[PDB]
Amino acid sequence: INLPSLFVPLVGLLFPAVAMASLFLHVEKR
Amino acid sequence: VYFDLEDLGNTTGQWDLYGSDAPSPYNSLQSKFFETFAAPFTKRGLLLKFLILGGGSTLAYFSATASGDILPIKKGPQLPPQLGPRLG
Amino acid sequence: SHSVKIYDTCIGCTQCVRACPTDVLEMIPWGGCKAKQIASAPRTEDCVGCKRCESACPTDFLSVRVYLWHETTRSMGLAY
Amino acid sequence: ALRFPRFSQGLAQDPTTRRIWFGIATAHDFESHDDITEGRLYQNIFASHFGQLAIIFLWTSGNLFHVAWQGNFEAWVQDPLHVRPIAHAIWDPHFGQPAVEAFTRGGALGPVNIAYSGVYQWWYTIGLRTNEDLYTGAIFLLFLSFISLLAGWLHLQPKWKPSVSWFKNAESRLNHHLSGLFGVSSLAWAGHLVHVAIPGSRGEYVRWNNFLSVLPHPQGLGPLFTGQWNLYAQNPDSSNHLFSTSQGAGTAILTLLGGFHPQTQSLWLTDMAHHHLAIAILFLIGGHMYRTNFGIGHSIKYILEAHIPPGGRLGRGHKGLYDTINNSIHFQLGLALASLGVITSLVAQHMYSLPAYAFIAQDFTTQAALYTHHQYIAGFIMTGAFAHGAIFFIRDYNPEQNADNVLARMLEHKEAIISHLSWASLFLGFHTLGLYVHNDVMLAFGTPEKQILIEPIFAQWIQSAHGKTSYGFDVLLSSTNSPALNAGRSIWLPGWLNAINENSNSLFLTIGPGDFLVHHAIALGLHTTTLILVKGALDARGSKLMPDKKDFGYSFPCDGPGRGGTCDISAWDAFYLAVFWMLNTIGWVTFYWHWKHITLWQGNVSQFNESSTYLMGWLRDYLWLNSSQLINGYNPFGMNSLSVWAWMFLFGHLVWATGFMFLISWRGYWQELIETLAWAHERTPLANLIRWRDKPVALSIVQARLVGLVHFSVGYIFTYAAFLIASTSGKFG
Amino acid sequence: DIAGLTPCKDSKQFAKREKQSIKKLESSLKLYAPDSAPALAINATIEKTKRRFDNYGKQGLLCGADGLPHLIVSGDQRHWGEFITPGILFLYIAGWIGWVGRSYLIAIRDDKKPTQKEIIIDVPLATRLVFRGFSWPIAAYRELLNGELVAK
Amino acid sequence: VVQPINGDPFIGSLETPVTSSPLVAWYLSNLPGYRTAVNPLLRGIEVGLAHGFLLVGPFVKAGPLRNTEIAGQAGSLAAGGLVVILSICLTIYGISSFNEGDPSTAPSLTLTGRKKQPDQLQTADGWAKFTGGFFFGGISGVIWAFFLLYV
Amino acid sequence: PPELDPNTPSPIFGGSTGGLLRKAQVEEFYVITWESPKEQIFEMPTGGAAIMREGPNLLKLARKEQCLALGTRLRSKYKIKYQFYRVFPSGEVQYLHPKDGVYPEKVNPGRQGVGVNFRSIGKNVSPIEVKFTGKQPYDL
Ligand code: CLA
Ligand code: CLA
Ligand code: CLA
Ligand code: CLA
Ligand code: CLA
Ligand code: CLA
Ligand code: CLA
Ligand SMILES: CC1=C(/C=C/C(C)=C/C=C/C(C)=C/C=C/C=C(C)/C=C/C=C(C)/C=C/C2=C(C)CCCC2(C)C)C(C)(C)CCC1
Ligand code: SF4
Repeated sequence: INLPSLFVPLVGLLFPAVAMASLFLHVEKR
Repeated sequence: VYFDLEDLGNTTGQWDLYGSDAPSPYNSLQSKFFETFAAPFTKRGLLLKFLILGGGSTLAYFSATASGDILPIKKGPQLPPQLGPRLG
Repeated sequence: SHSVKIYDTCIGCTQCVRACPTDVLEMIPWGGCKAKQIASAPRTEDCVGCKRCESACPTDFLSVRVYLWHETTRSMGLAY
Repeated sequence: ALRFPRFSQGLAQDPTTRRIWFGIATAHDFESHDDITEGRLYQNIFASHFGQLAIIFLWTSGNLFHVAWQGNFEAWVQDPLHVRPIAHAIWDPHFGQPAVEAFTRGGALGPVNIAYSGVYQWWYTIGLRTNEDLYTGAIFLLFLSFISLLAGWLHLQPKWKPSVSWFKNAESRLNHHLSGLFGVSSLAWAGHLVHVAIPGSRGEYVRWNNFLSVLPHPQGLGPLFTGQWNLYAQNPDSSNHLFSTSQGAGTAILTLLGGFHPQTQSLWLTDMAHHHLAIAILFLIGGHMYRTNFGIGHSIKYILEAHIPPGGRLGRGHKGLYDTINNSIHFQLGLALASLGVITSLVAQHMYSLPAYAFIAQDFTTQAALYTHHQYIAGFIMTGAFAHGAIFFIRDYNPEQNADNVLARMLEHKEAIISHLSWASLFLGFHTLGLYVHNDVMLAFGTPEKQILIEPIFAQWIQSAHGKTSYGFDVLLSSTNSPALNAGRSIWLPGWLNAINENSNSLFLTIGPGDFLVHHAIALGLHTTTLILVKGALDARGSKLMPDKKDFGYSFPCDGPGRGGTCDISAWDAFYLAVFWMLNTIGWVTFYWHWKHITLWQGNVSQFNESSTYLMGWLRDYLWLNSSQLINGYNPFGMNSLSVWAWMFLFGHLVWATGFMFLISWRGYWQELIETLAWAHERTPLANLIRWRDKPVALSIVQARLVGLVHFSVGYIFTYAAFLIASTSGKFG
Repeated sequence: DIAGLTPCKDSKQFAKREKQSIKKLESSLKLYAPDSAPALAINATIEKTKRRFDNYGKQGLLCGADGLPHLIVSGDQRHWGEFITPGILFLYIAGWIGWVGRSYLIAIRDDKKPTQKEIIIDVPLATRLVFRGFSWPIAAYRELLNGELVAK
Repeated sequence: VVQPINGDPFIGSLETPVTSSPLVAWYLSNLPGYRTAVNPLLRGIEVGLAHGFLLVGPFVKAGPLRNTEIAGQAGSLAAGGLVVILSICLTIYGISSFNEGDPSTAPSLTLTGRKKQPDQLQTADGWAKFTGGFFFGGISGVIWAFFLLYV
Repeated sequence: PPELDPNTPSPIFGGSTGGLLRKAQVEEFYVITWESPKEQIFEMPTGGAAIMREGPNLLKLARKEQCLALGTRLRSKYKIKYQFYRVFPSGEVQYLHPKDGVYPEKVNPGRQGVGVNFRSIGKNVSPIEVKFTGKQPYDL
């Protein structure tokens, strides 16, 4: 539990948010 | 006559619908408070570094220390587990 | 912008020009058919690609052909 | 060429949301990027294969890692028939306490998922025993994942970019792939079976630290080099051998016994070692066929050119085919997908009936998932094989350099080909459906003895030729004095005849009328799916309704409402249509596999033999009967470990049904609707302030066919997998 | 026997099925007066059930473990009534229909407006062609031998 | 009653008692988002104040701990968490929409048609200061509701 | 010599939700003009009925196709002549139709061929012959 409680929110909340924000700026750039 | 080449802004209706240029109606000293306390969050590049990392660390802390009284997934199983269908 | 092309089997009957909803096409003088005219596509940036023109064309194998291509706000027919 | 789709300025300049969608969808069609060359095309593909290898290795590495870290492999290997194998831990903060309890299974200390992939049986059979064994395996695959990315990157650097001429050296790649990729790998795999896997099965522990000091066979390599090869078969494991113990353990390393290890119900390791050694020798010899740098060998081009029947019935035979194939990557991938699709089905058919992995035969849910997983993979792969045949015909086919050869002659008589597939599909559909409907009516009217119930005599006669005695046909290996029976009596036939006549395994199951009907259903599906696909490929260049279709490419929305209407006229649309038929076909084959096995496992094949000859039987005694535990995985009274599958079961129904929206309603309806939302957004205060950077537009015609197809396929698969797993695991067959 | 089956005339499950079926109808039979129309009708079904089961037994049909007849279509000469024979009859009739159908399209193909006899049947013409079907094997084989059946 | 918008019948809108009435036009021109000549930073502070204060309600009273004693604290953290994520949406919206030199894309005309200075909210820095005020305002507004409800 | 564009009156219309949107302020828009012999009701291409004025008539529209649709209806039903233009946000005007003063249905000298291929369609090359060139078969 000491690691799943770290990686599950990281890969399921932080990484997708950081990825979705990254891709939003690349696709919108000109 | 709603067409004019010298005023293409009125021909296409580029009007501010409800924008009022009336001066600030706020407590002007509270303004000096809001203008100097909320100031470091007014750089979008730094704020994005802040919200991304601050939220990531905070989300990690709350989830790493969440007690069993809050999360059934950290409290864990309490009953004795039942066997499998083929004596599994 | 979509590509529109005319082939020399065209009999110059004008039916595609009349069908076109954005004035892409016109008749131009030609010596190749009895009607002595052929179609032409000088304004394909307004072409939306409805293919009303192909529907109009009488030639066995279309004399006017529309190749849908790069989309713009004109080809996509957007009013916004 | 300045925003998102850097490879398509045509799309970069699209002002609508369409730009983002198509940028994603076309990223891997290298041939259609701005300013591709032949060289860049090969080089991108080549590096893309290294990335695909890297993902495959990375994926296997995680599976190993998660089993070692969170699974019960070490308890499974000590009692393989009484431990549900664990896939990985679950950590979901949405769970309530009753979900935490229900999913806590195996010997685990928390909620876990049970693995239906069969990796425990696989890894155990080949020698893995300890969590450490698994860890260093994962690390090694992680290293291979990294190396694969290094070479991928490397070969995209100008110093290391391979030339087109190298990618087209066909003779050299074949020699190396046959003798090396196939042969040496098979030879080496036999080396692993002999050195690690077989000692493991005899209760010995051979690892890198000690394998140099232990003999695989007491006589060493002496017998190998003297030709006294029989010594290696001498003292085989007892038919009472207990797997992973020395009880009844022999010393043979290479055998030809046929049949099954009686306790594990899977093939003999010493048979599988002999098999990999034998085919290796054949691959190693075969990989010397083609000419390279040494002045011997064949020219594939010359071989093709020579194979033209004198008499002219194939026109110019195979002339030109070397460069037609060697210059078209869609041709190559078509052959690759076609061949891999056949052998993926072969894998599914052969693994359920001749399992290689100890204690997988009795893991019923695993056998069900494995068969179903490969038959669906095989189906998709087969549709791709024809889709790239179509793409070959449009992008790559040169009529003049193929003039009058066997490939051009296919186009010349496409109407003959297509209309006979049409005829064969019509025959099979009318009669198969007609026969089931007749039987249903007979059941409806209380007169089942008026069914039409044709015996699958041809297949039963084949089972008898194989030695099965169920039918009294007494042929070949079922005879008493056939030379076929006499020649193999001394070798593999004792173990084979035993297995084939044991009616509680899956080797050549007994078949009656129910097996007849659904096999013609299956032949209907194969014939109709290929009809769509062959018609799609052969008309891709042109039809009478669109004689210049090749000028429009593989996928285009249509050709407009003139000439009577032309929706779904492209070769891409024929593929799209065929996926429904492939999903139909695999559905029929997997329904059949599952229902035949679940009634086998339950001890009453007669439920299938009788209820399968009419379609109400399938609906009621297969789907409805076997849904009762699944739909109660949660109910107003609580939930249990079947809760996930009950939820995914409905999830699958929902995704599938959402697909219907994109498939039935078409674009123009939605574009006009979106316009009123553009208006509404630009007239709503506060929201006025916010503006989109991409103009909202309804999806493209083709896009919606795809999105609908994907929803349909996804829900199709998730619905059936949830049902398959829950129904089988809720009782263990 | 063939395919491990046994003759329906010797099959115990076949006999059981007839018995369970008659018992089912008799449960309904006992509701009605013996002269009544339903009694006669249910009795008519019962006799037909009995005729059917004896008929399948006397025709040589093989039965499976299920007690149901299973057809042997392999060619075996004891079972030509289960496929070969009704099949020859089907092909004879099917070819008759198709040969007559082609005769009519050919008869009208050179007419002025041919689609007019395709939506409004020229019944007199059809009564004259309907019996060309009797000999379609000979007529179709003859048009083949002299280039009339297929176009080049 | 129902007139063409600003007398132009070919602009894609109408002027109705809902779009432009004396009370409607007053309340909409008094919201912090339509204060076109005032500081965008102080707009966002009032916006964040009002929203973060509103967000505490639904999270606490409907969350998975709504019927426990850990209710007020969790939904408040969930309320601030919703403000954190929204501030990223506001930020990336500005990074993508406005550049460091572009002028305001706001209307430079009025309802009567005279030239005024555009709302600098619609600029890179004007947006950066607005979302900075929302974040500061939203966090303190979450706390202010958390202060009045469970302290 | 293309027509001019002043500030003529527009038809009588109560307004609708079908008219110009932000695209007109920022991209382009269109204006069609015409002369009618009398006041009369006609259907607006954006929905509803309007009354055209006798004599000069100006109408702003969001798309070119809306202009041609209204104009096509002016010739058929009302037998009046029409022109239209593309207006940019810089005030720049661009005459569009009828291009050379003559409707494109009727042949007119001075027009140069655009997009004419001097072959039958079925003579386009195969895609393989224009692969790795930037051309499609219909471009040669
Ligand atoms: C190879 C595929 C793979 C897959 C599908 C999973 C799946 C999972 N892992 Mg796992 N893991 C893997 C490899 C994998 N693992 C490897 C190689 C390691 C060692 C480095 C770990 C170490 C690890 C830990 C420590 C934990 C998980 C956990 C989990 C679970 C939650 C997701 C998560 O936190 O990921 C964590 C992911 C990582 C730590 C990253 C390592 C994996 C590689 C480097 C990234 C893969 C990228 C991916 C393939 C992109 C492909 C798409 C691309 C084409 C665009 C989930 C079941 C959690 C769990 O058990 O939940 C209960 C958890 O706590 N994983
Ligand atoms: C796969 C990743 C993932 C993970 C790890 C979570 C995790 C969680 N979800 Mg969930 N969720 C997900 C995906 C995920 N979600 C998706 C895809 C959906 C849409 C279908 C949802 C929809 C959903 C709903 C509708 C709800 C949850 C809720 C929850 C929380 C329930 C635990 C609890 O009882 O405490 C409850 C905890 C609180 C009330 C307060 C916790 C305060 C948080 C942890 C502080 C966050 C700080 C940080 C700044 C946030 C920004 C991070 C950013 C950088 C990425 C938990 C944090 C519940 C919830 O949080 O209640 C509001 C809830 O109601 N989820
Ligand atoms: C001995 C020399 C040698 C070897 C070992 C290889 C090996 C390979 N080459 Mg090759 N290559 C060679 C020489 C060699 N090459 C030469 C000389 C040339 C130039 C003439 C090339 C040019 C070349 C190109 C251009 C490409 C390759 C590619 C590949 C890879 C194919 C993908 C793959 O993993 O297939 C794996 C295949 C097998 C292991 C064979 C088995 C196939 C059957 C159907 C499967 C059997 C399944 C079996 C039952 C498994 C049991 C189940 C399992 C769960 C245990 C593979 C690594 C491709 C690649 O991916 O590049 C990175 C590629 O694009 N090669
Ligand atoms: C060796 C395998 C292989 C390879 C290398 C290729 C290579 C190619 N194919 Mg091909 N194909 C294959 C197998 C293969 N295919 C198979 C198995 C099929 C049957 C489905 C097809 C069917 C097919 C068609 C019909 C088409 C191609 C096309 C293409 C080309 C570009 C594809 C592209 O940009 O899409 C890139 C796609 C993406 C970046 C994302 C796609 C995502 C897919 C569509 C949905 C995934 C759903 C996913 C499971 C969701 C899960 C949900 C979750 C809840 C579980 C490229 C030459 C296209 C082309 O350009 O030809 C002219 C084309 O139209 N292929
Ligand atoms: C209850 C009995 C029954 C019923 C209702 C049907 C109904 C049907 N059958 Mg079937 N059939 C049956 C019994 C039955 N069959 C039996 C017992 C056999 C074994 C002989 C067959 C063998 C059979 C074949 C081989 C074919 C049919 C076909 C058909 C369909 C059209 C046939 C027709 O007359 O069109 C009217 C007739 C024509 C339009 C002329 C062309 C079709 C006929 C059959 C050609 C016959 C002459 C030709 C030389 C013989 C075939 C050569 C070879 C392939 C065997 C129709 C759905 C046809 C089909 O499925 O087409 C897709 C077809 O080809 N049936
Ligand atoms: C259960 C649904 C269903 C059914 C019955 C069919 C049936 C058929 N499809 Mg189809 N299809 C379906 C779903 C279905 N499809 C879906 C979901 C898709 C995806 C878009 C397609 C896409 C598709 C394509 C692309 C192709 C087919 C083809 C075929 C034919 C296959 C050959 C065959 O069986 O001949 C036998 C015919 C039948 C079984 C049809 C029913 C016959 C009826 C029952 C006889 C009626 C007799 C009775 C007197 C009628 C009384 C009615 C009264 C009102 C007068 C057949 C007409 C192929 C084809 O045309 O091959 C020639 C083909 O190319 N289908
Ligand atoms: C003169 C009648 C006639 C004849 C001789 C044939 C003959 C043939 N058809 Mg055709 N067909 C017909 C009518 C006919 N068809 C009609 C009406 C339809 C529309 C439903 C079709 C639709 C059809 C399809 C979709 C296919 C064939 C195919 C075929 C070939 C294989 C046999 C088969 O599949 O039968 C199939 C027969 C049917 C599906 C239905 C036809 C049955 C009708 C009832 C018979 C005609 C009755 C007609 C009204 C008689 C009036 C005569 C009277 C005035 C005297 C063969 C050339 C197949 C092929 O090309 O293989 C190479 C194929 O794929 N046909
Ligand atoms: C369109 C196209 C294409 C495609 C194609 C395809 C997709 C195909 C498929 C195909 C397939 C998919 C097929 C298959 C086949 C199979 C086979 C051919 C098999 C055979 C077999 C055999 C021969 C066997 C035998 C036996 C037995 C049975 C028993 C034991 C012994 C033995 C082994 C002898 C291509 C790419 C070319 C290109 C061009 C175009
Ligand atoms: S329609 Fe066909 S034929 Fe008539 S003018 Fe246009 S192109 Fe030439």
